[PDB]
Amino acid sequence: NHEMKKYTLFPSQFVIAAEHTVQAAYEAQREFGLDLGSLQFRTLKEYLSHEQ
Amino acid sequence: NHEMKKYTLFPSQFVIAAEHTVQAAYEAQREFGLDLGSLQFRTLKEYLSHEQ
Amino acid sequence: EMMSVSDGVMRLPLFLAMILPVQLGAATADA
Repeated sequence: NHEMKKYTLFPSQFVIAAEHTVQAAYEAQREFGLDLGSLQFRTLKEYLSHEQ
Repeated sequence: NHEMKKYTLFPSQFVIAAEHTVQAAYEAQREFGLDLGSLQFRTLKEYLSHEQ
Repeated sequence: EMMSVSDGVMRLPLFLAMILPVQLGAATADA
């Protein structure tokens, strides 16, 4: 014969953010050719995995 | 805003059966020319719906 | 509590249908 059992699971959440101003973005674009949005986005995406 | 609720349903069962011997079947066939098997089958099938 | 009988196997719910809020209105424009 045979028999059966059961189990369960559920997830959890996380959140992160970033900030900057317009003048800073324009200045750092004019000098060094950088872009703030991409930099901050990449840093956030990487840090999330690191913390996990 | 909005809200929610929930309900549930489930079915039931039913059984029936019939019997006869070979000698009786052949006796009926010979003396009256009627078929016991079909008779019993039809009676069962029709009674089920009637009772339902 | 064995699989050989109907009670051995467990059950799983099914999402049959959902009821939505009914339409609202009236009719008083004639006055």
